[PDB]
Amino acid sequence: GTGVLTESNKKFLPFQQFGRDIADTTDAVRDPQTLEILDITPCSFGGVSV
Amino acid sequence: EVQLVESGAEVKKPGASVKVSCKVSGYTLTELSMHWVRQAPGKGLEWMGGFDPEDGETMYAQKFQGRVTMTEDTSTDTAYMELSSLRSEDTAVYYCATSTAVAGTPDLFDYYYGMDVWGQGTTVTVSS
Amino acid sequence: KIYSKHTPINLGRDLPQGFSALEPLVDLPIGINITRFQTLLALHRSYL
Ligand SMILES: *[C@@H]1O[C@H](CO)[C@@H](O)[C@H](O)[C@H]1NC(C)=O
Repeated sequence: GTGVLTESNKKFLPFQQFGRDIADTTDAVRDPQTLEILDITPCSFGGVSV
Repeated sequence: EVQLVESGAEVKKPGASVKVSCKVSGYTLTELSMHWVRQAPGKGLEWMGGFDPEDGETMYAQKFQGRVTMTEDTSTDTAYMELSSLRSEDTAVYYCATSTAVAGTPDLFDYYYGMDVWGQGTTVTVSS
Repeated sequence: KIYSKHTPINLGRDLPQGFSALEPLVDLPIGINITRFQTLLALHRSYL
C-alpha cells in the first residue's frame, strides 16, 4: 500500500496486529521486527479546478 | 489407610544373607517412611532402622551398621531388607512399620516422624 | 482456539452483569475430531 507512516496513539492489544477505520480500510499496522504501531495515512491529494 | 502383608518365615544356616519383604497397599512407598524392628523371644522389640525424612534418607542402628542394607522398589511397591552373617541370637521375628512422610495441605505441610502401622512379622531362625 | 479473561468480581452473583470481552490467548494447530470433553481437577492426599 501507498501512504505515510506515523506514530500512533491508538493502544493496540498484544494480539492485535492490523487496524481498521470506520470504513474497514487498513488504518494501522504493527511491524513484525520492532513492535510499535504505525498509523497509515494516504498521501496528500485533492481535486484540481481550472 | 495402609495394609501391610508379610513374607514367609524361614530358617537358614549361619553365614548367608536373608531377604525380608514388606508389601504395602493403598499408599505408595514414596509417600511413606519405612522402618524395620527386631523382636527377640523373651526380650523387648528393638529398632533395626529405617527412613529419615530430612538430613539423610535411610539410616541404620549403631549395633547393626554395615550389616543391614535396605532397598525399595516403587514398581512392585515392595520394601526389601537384607543382612548377612547370621548369629544364633538372631532367631527372632522381624516387623516392617510405616508412617506418612509429611502431614497437611501442600500450602502448609509439616514433617512426620514415627512408626504408625505394623505389619505381620516374619520369623527368622538361625540353627544347624 | 482458546479465548480467556480474568475479571475481579465483588462478592455476589458468580456470573456478573456487564461486558467482559475475552481476548484471544492461543490458537493451536491440532486437526483432530472432538465431540466430547471433560474438566481436570486437582486432588490432595489426606495423610491424616
Ligand atoms: C524479530 O522479530 C521478533 C518478533 O517475531 C521480535 O520479538 C524480535 O525482537 C525481532 N528482533 C529484533 C532484533 O528486533
